This record gives sequence, structure tokens and C-alpha cells, in this order.
Amino acid sequence: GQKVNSNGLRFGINKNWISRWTANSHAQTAKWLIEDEKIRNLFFVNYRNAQVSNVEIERTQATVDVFVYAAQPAFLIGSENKNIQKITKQIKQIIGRTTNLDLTINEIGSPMLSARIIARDLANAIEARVPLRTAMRQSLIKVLKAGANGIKVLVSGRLNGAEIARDKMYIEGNMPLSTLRADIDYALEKAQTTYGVIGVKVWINRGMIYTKGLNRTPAHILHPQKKQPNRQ
RNA sequence: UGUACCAUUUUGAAUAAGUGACGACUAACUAUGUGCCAGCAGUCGCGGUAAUACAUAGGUCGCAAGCGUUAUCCGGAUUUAUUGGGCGUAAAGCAAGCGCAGGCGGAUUGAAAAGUCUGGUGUUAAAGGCAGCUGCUUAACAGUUGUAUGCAUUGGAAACUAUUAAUCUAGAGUGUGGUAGGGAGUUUUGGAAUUUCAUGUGGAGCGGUGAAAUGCGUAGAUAUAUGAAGGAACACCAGUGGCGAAGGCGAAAACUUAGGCCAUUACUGACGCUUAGGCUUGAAAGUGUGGGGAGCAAAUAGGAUUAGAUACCCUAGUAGUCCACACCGUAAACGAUAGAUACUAGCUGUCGGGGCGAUCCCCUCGGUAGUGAAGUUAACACAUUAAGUAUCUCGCCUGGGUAGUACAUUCGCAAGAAUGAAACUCAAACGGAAUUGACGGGGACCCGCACAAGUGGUGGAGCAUGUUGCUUAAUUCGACGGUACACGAAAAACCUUACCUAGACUUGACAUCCUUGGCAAAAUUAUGGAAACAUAAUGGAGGUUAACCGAGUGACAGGUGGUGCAUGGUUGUCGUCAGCUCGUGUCGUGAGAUGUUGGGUUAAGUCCCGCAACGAGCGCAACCCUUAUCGUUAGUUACAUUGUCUAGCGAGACUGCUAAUGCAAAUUGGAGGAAGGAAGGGAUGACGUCAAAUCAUCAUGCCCCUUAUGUCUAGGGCUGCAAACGUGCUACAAUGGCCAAUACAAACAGUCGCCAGCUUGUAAAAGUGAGCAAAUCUGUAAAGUUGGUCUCAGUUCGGAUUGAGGGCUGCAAUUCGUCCUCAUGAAGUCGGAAUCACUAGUAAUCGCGAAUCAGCUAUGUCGCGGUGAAUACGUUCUCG
RNA sequence: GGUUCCAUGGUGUAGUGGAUAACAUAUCUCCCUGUCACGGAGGGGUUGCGGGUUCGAUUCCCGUUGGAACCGCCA
RNA sequence: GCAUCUUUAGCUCAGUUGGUAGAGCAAAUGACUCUUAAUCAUUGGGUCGGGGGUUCGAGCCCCUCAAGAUGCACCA
RNA sequence: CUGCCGAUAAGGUCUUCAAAA
Ligand SMILES: *C(=O)[C@@H](N)CCCC[NH3+]
Ligand SMILES: [Mg+2]
Ligand SMILES: [Mg+2]
Ligand SMILES: [Mg+2]
Ligand SMILES: [Mg+2]
Ligand SMILES: [Mg+2]
Ligand SMILES: [Mg+2]
Ligand SMILES: [Mg+2]
Ligand SMILES: [Mg+2]
Ligand SMILES: [Mg+2]
Ligand SMILES: [Mg+2]
Ligand SMILES: [Mg+2]
Ligand SMILES: [Mg+2]
Ligand SMILES: [Mg+2]
Ligand SMILES: [Mg+2]
Ligand SMILES: [Mg+2]
Ligand SMILES: [Mg+2]
Ligand SMILES: [Mg+2]
Ligand SMILES: [Mg+2]
Ligand SMILES: [Mg+2]
Ligand SMILES: [Mg+2]
Ligand SMILES: [Mg+2]
Ligand SMILES: [Mg+2]
Ligand SMILES: [Mg+2]
Ligand SMILES: [Mg+2]
Ligand SMILES: [Mg+2]
Ligand SMILES: [Mg+2]
Ligand SMILES: [Mg+2]
Ligand SMILES: [Mg+2]
Ligand SMILES: [Mg+2]
Ligand SMILES: [Mg+2]
Ligand SMILES: [Mg+2]
Ligand SMILES: [Mg+2]
Ligand SMILES: [Mg+2]
Ligand SMILES: [Mg+2]
Ligand SMILES: [Mg+2]
Ligand SMILES: [Mg+2]
Ligand SMILES: [Mg+2]
Ligand SMILES: [Mg+2]
Ligand SMILES: [Mg+2]
Ligand SMILES: [Mg+2]
Ligand SMILES: [Mg+2]
Ligand SMILES: [Mg+2]
Ligand SMILES: [Mg+2]
Ligand SMILES: [Mg+2]
Ligand SMILES: [Mg+2]
Ligand SMILES: [Mg+2]
Ligand SMILES: [Mg+2]
Ligand SMILES: [Mg+2]
Ligand SMILES: [Mg+2]
Ligand SMILES: [Mg+2]
Ligand SMILES: [Mg+2]
Ligand SMILES: [Mg+2]
Ligand SMILES: [Mg+2]
Repeated sequence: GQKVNSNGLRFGINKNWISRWTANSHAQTAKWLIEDEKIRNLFFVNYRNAQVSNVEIERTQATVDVFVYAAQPAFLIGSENKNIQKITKQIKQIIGRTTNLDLTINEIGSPMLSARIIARDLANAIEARVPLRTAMRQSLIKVLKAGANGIKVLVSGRLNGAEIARDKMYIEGNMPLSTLRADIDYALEKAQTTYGVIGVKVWINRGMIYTKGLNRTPAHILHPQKKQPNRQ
């Protein structure tokens, strides 16, 4: 049957919001809401070879702050800070010159156990004509070796160019979806294949959060260092 | 025959490549076209608008001066099985027996030598066959030498078979001695019971069924008691049994008669097994002649049931069922297993003879059963009574339908029996066994407003809204049992809008990429205008082009156009039901089984035990939110009748204690407690099913349009109307209508808004106008209490419809907004067959608020509080 | 050629001694079921043509059509 | 022979008794479905057998032909 | 505790593949 979004079921209890701002009026609540979606989509659609895991947005009456986590930030940084200037101009055109931006790339730790880049890698493999069975298994084994709990991958679509759509799942371990205390990270991606669209869904279990609180604490960014800059 | 061949003879790549296939068997794939059409096919099968199977093209593969197709023969085919198959459940053991000819057949001795083996000789024509060699440029081919097979004759071998001459008893029979039987035929005899009749008593039904009705009965039935007549069959005994070759045999007796078991110091001395043809017997039905006929009952008549009933039920009812003599010769005639012979673990019964002598029990020899290993089988299963290891003999089988049909023949009075095909057609078969599911008008157990017990409704009337159908220029599109129909749509006058009629536009209303400049787009005022749009004006923020304003410019933009049966995403449903699987191991040739099923306990695959299973994952449960009590922090904009109230943290409830019984989980009761055994509610919805819903939220493969299916605007339309259905509102009333006074909420919302008060107005509202960015100000609570009146009427019920006058929003209210006032006063007096929801603050009912919104007969949707019930005995029926 | 009968709903048939027309099937709407048949409720639909009598004709009278049933013989 | 009737889209038949034609099938088109069947809507399709005559006007009334079928004589 | 209880148009998907990591 149908299931409630795993990310959406855990918001406001154990998971913080990706955008944290309070608008002035119901007219300014819509502009500030579509614009941040454009920024997030920009980061995700293009600049994909970087493995951007999550982009957070922080806005005040007039000051915009962006916290961008990536696995390989060299591509964003570019050759002696070139590509970086380009993206700043991109961000300024979307929000406006009248405001103040404080974009912040922040390098990420433990990149494997994140459902976003795994789905992106999965989608790239399917688009690259890689056999589906082999592609998921290599991603599954590497993620488990990274030192996490069970992972559930559902890859539904016109499998292998077939005319009848199927779906292949591969769970390997305890994925307690009905439990609220668990840390389940979820992401979904659309692999654009020449024979249509492939939907990949990745459920990852990253332990149990036994410390009550609406997070305010990082998630799989702590193990190695996490810095770099571009801020003020 | 100037032929093969030869040569440094001239010229010169010049004179020369096709066919089949490409989904699998079977080496070799893509596009275009078509769209269950045209076509392909040796087999499985491809084609229903994304075809590697069709057509064309490109590529590739298999062959080659050949390649495919067709025809015929052999192999593969162990698929007529001598080598080399089978007959319990798949085709196939005759219904059984007596059996001649045929086949086979105990042991020992002698002879012969017909089979059998071997030596010599003759022959089995030449070509061909196989081996070697030679010759053609090697080969194909030609020649060359070698190379068997059988028959006859002759000379030996004597193990086995056959023949002959004899001996023996162990095979098989005979006799004596024990002995068990529903074995058969013929002739007599007996008692219950039914029916009819005769005689009494008696007095209204009997009979029959799911329920009844034909029928019988005051002419005295049913019933009761006695008697007589007659026919058929032989309760109990009677069986985890007996006899016979089979069919079959069960009251008692007599006569005749068949076979069998056990022990044999007796006798014959292979006389034995099987059996084509032949003969005998052979359930029931049926036939012919003559008797008999109580009961029952094919055919038949009537009454029921039924859409129909020539059937199941009931009441009658002939042939027949019975006997004697003649036929018929078929059955699931079954142990679905032909007969005979020898061998191969065991255990438990039961019957008969014999040995012992109370039975009972022990042993021996046989008959009849159950369980069971090796062994066999495709599996089920058989297993000393074989379907096991083997031999002999007979019968029978060779895919399914045609078909046990047709012709011919034999038998029969007759129906028919025996024997028994083919033409044609299919790729399989009402094939066999077993496995996983589904289903059952099959069982066992357990659940849910399912039934049951109640309450209030719906189907009847008026109105609102959605749908079907019809119409129209359009009535845009989708949803269509449960799981569509107050659904998408949380707002159709314009806009929305996707539709129709018209007036206008073409790299376009919007976008990027490119050569190139920016010294604008807006908005608004004029004129023509239905408005789109044009011609003229202030020429405009800014920042030198940032963004945009453009020119030039072709790739293109654009599509609510098709396909939810190509999809991604999201959702309904079973269902918040308790399920769905995996790893390792074990069993099974295999699909598969195990765990996951057994016993207890739950809402639960929840847990505990048992257990060839041991564990694990998803679901279940808990962690999350909210309501119920209290502690702590805080005290304004709450409270201020002083500790409410509001929201942060925490305590509290954990089967924690006790009693009962259970191994243990756990169930029930009690204690204390605000709360007791998921304390109430919410979020949370496994694998999957229905090719379930959506291309019209969005995204997207493919197809289609490209001065039009794209774009702008005005008007119309989505609001129609002979009709039908669904969901709601209002009612049909005194538990009420109207009027007056009046008490008690929670939640939510608010600066183009909430709007207090005041003034005007019969009122919707207008003007003035504070207060409130909000625990402060505003959004009148109604049912309810009291008083007056109506007095049961189509009314002081009910409000539809209609006419007029007003108010608000908005350019604009006619198509098509709602509110108020006045006027009128349809139907309707509790609603047919049949249906829906609900297990406590629930049903019922009364108001209040919010979302989308300028406004909206939203009576809709999402929320909040006021009052506040009835019933649950139980699973027989009903749905899942 | 002559004589008797009949003409009623969409189909098969009753009635009316002048004042009045029903039955069954069929048809329609609604329960019913996954659906349909069957079942349940309710709804609907009629005198061959003509011409006279009567206040009034399906009925009574005379003619005209169509369909049937009887006869048409003696030489 | 005679008297009588009939000839009507592709087929089977009503037309009405004079103002010039439909019904039911078949075909097609859509709708409808995965696609069909079925269903449903819609729909094109006529020398009223050939000529003559009457009439202002003939599928309609009267004649002659062409092709069939009826009832009356293969002399009672 | 034996009422009654009938039917359901045709053809169709779906396993691509282990060479292996
Ligand atoms: C019999 O029928 C006769 N009267 C008829 C003779 C006819 C001759 N033309
Ligand atoms: Mg071909
Ligand atoms: Mg082809
Ligand atoms: Mg062969
Ligand atoms: Mg052979
Ligand atoms: Mg065989
Ligand atoms: Mg057989
Ligand atoms: Mg036998
Ligand atoms: Mg037999
Ligand atoms: Mg014998
Ligand atoms: Mg003999
Ligand atoms: Mg020779
Ligand atoms: Mg030769
Ligand atoms: Mg007697
Ligand atoms: Mg008999
Ligand atoms: Mg009868
Ligand atoms: Mg009887
Ligand atoms: Mg008889
Ligand atoms: Mg037989
Ligand atoms: Mg056995
Ligand atoms: Mg045959
Ligand atoms: Mg035979
Ligand atoms: Mg058959
Ligand atoms: Mg089965
Ligand atoms: Mg009830
Ligand atoms: Mg109603
Ligand atoms: Mg009605
Ligand atoms: Mg519609
Ligand atoms: Mg649809
Ligand atoms: Mg549905
Ligand atoms: Mg409009
Ligand atoms: Mg300027
Ligand atoms: Mg410039
Ligand atoms: Mg499109
Ligand atoms: Mg679907
Ligand atoms: Mg077990
Ligand atoms: Mg168990
Ligand atoms: Mg839960
Ligand atoms: Mg569908
Ligand atoms: Mg309009
Ligand atoms: Mg509407
Ligand atoms: Mg309602
Ligand atoms: Mg009162
Ligand atoms: Mg105050
Ligand atoms: Mg009335
Ligand atoms: Mg009223
Ligand atoms: Mg109006
Ligand atoms: Mg009343
Ligand atoms: Mg309940
Ligand atoms: Mg009510
Ligand atoms: Mg209904
Ligand atoms: Mg005479
Ligand atoms: Mg369709
Ligand atoms: Mg019944």
C-alpha cells in the first residue's frame, strides 16, 4: 500500500527544517518560498559531479545565508576560485541585488551513508547503460562497508528498457520504518533514460537518536572535519 | 583432330556472384511502413499503433556456381523393442472354468548323432564392399592384389536340447486314516411382517410434506382384538468370518452330489504347466410359451415445486420383480493385479487339521487380514497372498477424435452380441501421479455496527448540489460496483476556462543560444474602436548596460493535443487486516515441504511451551502528539470571590502488590489510586491484488499540429430539460409556531481587515467613528429558564413558486450574485418493495469559527463547544 | 355461385340485451443482484369501414371490405 | 387461354388511396473498450419495372408491354 | 433439518540474461 513520506513523518520531532525563516506578510511569504526552491534545485540539477548532499537556506528581513554541504567541493571551488564567482552571480540574480548573501560551502563527512548522493550515483549508473543488478549491488556493498545499518533501495520504472514496468528492491538489515526514534534519511531521484524515466528511492538507517531534541546537532558530517569557507 | 597439351606469343583486370536466414530449436539485429488489416510459418507461434518473427531498407550470418522449396526412402524412433518395450492407478489380463493339437518340462544309465561345435574339399559368376598400390597436374574416377556370406559333402567331438532303450521318487495323482465347511440341485416343512376379506369395540379424521394438495373417511376410516386366504423374502445368529474357478451361496429337514486341508513305513513311476480352435458355466435387465401375483415399481395419470419440470417430493399405477421349460451371454463380471513353479527380514491378529491335555495359551502344516525393511515404482504405493529376484505358456496394447461407428461374416424369434476399420481432423488427450493456490449451496475454530437489541434516518413531498440520458454553436475534460456520483472543483457573471461564435497575430504572449546596439517598458490622457489593436502625446525607474529594452537571426518556443495498456511521482482498496518472505540446515528424483503448522494467551505471526528445525527482516507493539490528577517555574494583556488559567520541565500506572490456577507466558478478582490491565482519541497502513485512479497538479518516452490543435480580446457556454438515480437541507408540528425578558461555552480569525458606540432607516444597510497587529479591541451564542398566546385546522403548520420596492460587492448581477421588506401561499398529516449509520460524551440535536473568496440558496468541507440518550441475551441465520 | 360465423390494446381472448370495457402475455419506471434472468412495488395502453334508429351505438338495423367454416347435386 | 395480383435504395417489406416515399436488415461513420463482439447514436444510399394517357400535379387512377405468381379449363 | 437457488461474448501481456565483479 501507500506509505507516508519517511522524511515528512519525522519533521518537527527529530528532524529540523531545511529552511528556517519568518516572513513579514502573506505576500512576502510566497516570494521567499519559491525563490529558495530555485536555489536548491539549481545546486542539485546542475553542478552534480560534486555530490551535493543537502543545501540549507537561512534568511532574515534582508540577509540571505546559504549552507551547502558537498562530498567533493573542488568542483564548486574551481581553478583558483573561478566557478565560485559564477555561482555567486547565479544566486544574486535569483534573490536580488538589494539583499546580502553569505553563501557557505561546508565539506561533509561520511559521504556514503547519505541517501541523496547514493540516489544520484544510482541514477547516473542507470543513465550510463550500466546493468541494474550489478549497479545496486556495488552501491549496496560499499555503503554497508562504510559502517551503517540496513539500506533499502527501490528502483521502479521501465526497467532495462522493457515495455512492461517492474520494480526491484533490496533490503539488507533492520530498516524500522514505523519507528520514530530511528534516523532514516530518504531521497528520491529521477534517472532520465532514453526509454523513459526511472524512479530510485533510497532508505538508509543511520542508528538510533537516543538524545531527545529537534536535532540542532549535525548528522553524518561530524566524523571527519567539516569546514572550508567562502563566507564573511 | 589441328583435339588434349605445350611456348617467355599480342592485348589486357580486363570476360564472370548468387541464394537462404537473423524470436527459440540454430551461427547472425536495427530503423521505416502497416496496425488481428496486408502477410509469415518445419515446431513453439508472430500481427489489435512503440513488431529484432509481416513489408522495405541497412547490417550481419550459412552456403556457392550453385542456393532454397517440393516429392520419396532410411536414420534419429527402444515409436511393433530376436538383439531392444509394456499390461493396479497412463493404451493393454479374455467373466470364469474343462480342455485336444502346439510350446515348455523331474533325476540317473546306454546307444545313435537330428540340432550344437570343429577340420578337409567343392561352390557361392564378374562389377560393387573394405584395405594397400598404380595412373591420370592431385582428386572424382579407372585399373590392380587382397578381402567375406551361405549351401552341400566328408572326417571327428558328446557337455545341453531332440530320438530311442530302460531304472528311481522328489513333481503330479490314487488308497487307507483324520476333517472343516450359507458348495449345488430336487422334494417337503415353519414363524413373524405387509395386503385383502370376515366378525366385534369405537366415533372424525386418516394419509402425506420443506409447506401442502391430490387421495382415503359418517357407506364408520386410522386404531384395537380374533380368524381365514395368498404371495414374496428368510430378523437375531452375522463376524477386525467360512465355502466355490468365477457369477454366487445365510429359516429347518431329507435325498443326490462337487471340491478342498492335515498325516501317510502304501501304490503307480513324469502320467506335469499353459492353451489358438472347441465345449461348459456365467449378476441384473430383456425375450417366447403356460402358471402366479401380497409388497414394490420402469412406462402412464393426477397433485405440488418451478421462469419452464416430460425430473428430485407425494397419491395412485401396467409390464416386471416369483415358479417350470426354452433363449439372450453382456456389467466398475474389480484385487481395475492370467495361470504354474522356486527363493527373499520380521511383528500382530483370526480360521481349520494335527501334537499336548481344563479353557487360555505353546509348536507344526495351510487359508484369510493388518503393519513393515531390503527390493520395485513416474509417484501413489506393492512388499512371502508381490506390483521383488527369475523361467515356461496364453491373451492383449502401439497418440486423441472419428468409433466401438460403417461394410462384410457368424450366432440370436427380438433387442442385440462377437469381429472391426478407413476417409477426414488435432498437436496434443474429459492422459497418470503428485505440488502450490483459488473455490465448495465440505467440515473445525476465530473476528468486524455483520446479524441480533435499540436509536435516528433514506426510498414518498419541496429545495440545494453532483451524475446518466437528450439537446444545442458549445453545453470543456476526467472519475463509473464495493473503491464514481456536495468527486477533481478549498468559490464557473467578466476573470477562472481547457468549449462555441466572431474580430485580430506569426521565431510569436513567455525562453535560451548565437552578430549587434541601447538615449526603455509601463502606466495614463486623445481619435477610431465590442474590446483585441492602431495611429499622437508626458517619453520617463534606472544605469550606460546591470536586469531588461531592443534590432538581425535560424535552431526553435508553444499544445489542458493522443496514449495512466510505455512510465516516474501521488492515491483508493482488501486493511491497521495480521499477515509476506529470506539466510543456513534437513526431507523429497521434482514442483515443493520445514520453520510460519500442535497446545495455551491476546487486537495481533503478541508471547510462552512443544517441535528438523536454528535465526533474521518488513509488518504488530512501544518510542511521537493530544485529553484526564498532581508537583515545580512564571504572574501580564490572564486571575484579582486569589489561586483559576495559560505553557515549559517533571512526577504519576509499571500486572508494580495481593488472592486464585498454569511449567511459562498469561487470564480473572481485590487493594490503593485521578487513572488497571492497548486509561480515550490521533499520526503511524507489510509483500502484494484490481494492467484500480490521475499525461487536466507537476515531470516524462513516443506519436501528432507548427501563419495553427499555438496567441490576444469581446459575446455566449460550463446554470439547458420529456426524464432517472446518489448525497444533503427544509418540513409535514403543540417534545410545536409566534412574541417579550433572560443565564451559561470552546476554538479560531482579524489592518484593502475585525468593526464597538452613536445618528438615520419597517430591514438588509449607510454616515460618523473610536479600539485592536491582538490572553488587552472586535466577530450579539443558540438550544435551555420564566411569562403571554395559539388549541390540532392543511392551521398563527409548511415554506415553495410568483409580482413589486429596496441594500451590498463589483467595470458589469438579463443569460447567471446573494440579502432585506412587502404580496401570494405548490406539495407535504410520517412516506411502498428495500435499505444506511452508530457501542458515551457516542447516536440524535443546537449554535460558533476557519479555509479558498471583491460578492455568492456551501444547506458543502474542515474544525469547536452546549444538552445528551437506548441497547448488546447470543452466533442459529446474513455480509466480509 | 349460394349460405352461416368472426373483426376489442402490440399478441391471444372475455364481456355489454343501449348509458360500463376487462384477463393474461407484452411495455415502462423503480427495488433486486458484480451483472443479468427469474422475483417484488407502481405505472400505463382498446370495439374493421360506412350509413340509419335513439337524447346516446362496440352493442340495435341495413350495406361495404378482410379472414374462415359449410355446401354447390339428378341426369 | 382466361381473369386477378405483384414489380418500391444492396436484401425483405409498408406506402394511400393524387401534392411526387419511408420501416426492418445490410454497409459506413463515429461513440464505446487493451482491442473486438455486442450495444448505442448518427448517416449516405431510390430511375417508385418500361412507356403512353388523365390531372395544375401521378409511387398513388386508367391502358399497352417485360418478367413472375394466383384463381378459373391440359372438354363432364 | 432438509423451500427455491439458472447463467456469465473472442484473442491476448509480464521475465529480460549471467557472461561477472
Ligand atoms: C363440361 O364441362 C362442358 N359443359 C364444357 C364444354 C366446353 C366446350 N368448349
Ligand atoms: Mg519469408
Ligand atoms: Mg522482419
Ligand atoms: Mg523415423
Ligand atoms: Mg525401429
Ligand atoms: Mg512403452
Ligand atoms: Mg486402462
Ligand atoms: Mg481377471
Ligand atoms: Mg477387463
Ligand atoms: Mg487344468
Ligand atoms: Mg497337450
Ligand atoms: Mg562375387
Ligand atoms: Mg572402380
Ligand atoms: Mg390373522
Ligand atoms: Mg434376471
Ligand atoms: Mg403428467
Ligand atoms: Mg405408492
Ligand atoms: Mg416389461
Ligand atoms: Mg467387457
Ligand atoms: Mg502396505
Ligand atoms: Mg488413428
Ligand atoms: Mg472387440
Ligand atoms: Mg471422448
Ligand atoms: Mg491442488
Ligand atoms: Mg438489528
Ligand atoms: Mg427524496
Ligand atoms: Mg419521486
Ligand atoms: Mg462530464
Ligand atoms: Mg480512464
Ligand atoms: Mg471503483
Ligand atoms: Mg469564461
Ligand atoms: Mg534614458
Ligand atoms: Mg552601450
Ligand atoms: Mg503533450
Ligand atoms: Mg494503472
Ligand atoms: Mg513441525
Ligand atoms: Mg514454532
Ligand atoms: Mg504502530
Ligand atoms: Mg485501465
Ligand atoms: Mg465569456
Ligand atoms: Mg455544475
Ligand atoms: Mg452534511
Ligand atoms: Mg409555547
Ligand atoms: Mg479587559
Ligand atoms: Mg394537502
Ligand atoms: Mg411555515
Ligand atoms: Mg439577477
Ligand atoms: Mg396530524
Ligand atoms: Mg463499536
Ligand atoms: Mg436533524
Ligand atoms: Mg435502487
Ligand atoms: Mg351419379
Ligand atoms: Mg481509451
Ligand atoms: Mg423459492
